[PDB]
Amino acid sequence: NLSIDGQPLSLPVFAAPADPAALLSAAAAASGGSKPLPSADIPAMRFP
Amino acid sequence: LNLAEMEQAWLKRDSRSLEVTRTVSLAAVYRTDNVTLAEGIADLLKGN
Repeated sequence: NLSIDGQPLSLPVFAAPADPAALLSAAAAASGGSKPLPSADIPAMRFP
Repeated sequence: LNLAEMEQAWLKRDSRSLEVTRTVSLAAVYRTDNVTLAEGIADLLKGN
């Protein structure tokens, strides 16, 4: 479908480029258990 | 941290304690030597 000079009479194939992706990384909550209390014992000193 | 480790070791090892007096009449342990103080002291008379 060219002209007498070989130039195309049709409109070229345009192609919408891709939108650059939005970067996304992993975000996680820190997890951890408490610590159990040590064994108890009556000391040498009174309470105060 | 080391001082607190040592203090808590002390607080666990600390408690009451049995405490006794011993009246040692040395004349007795001298009688065990049969050279008892009463006459072992007076006879000692010399500038040795």
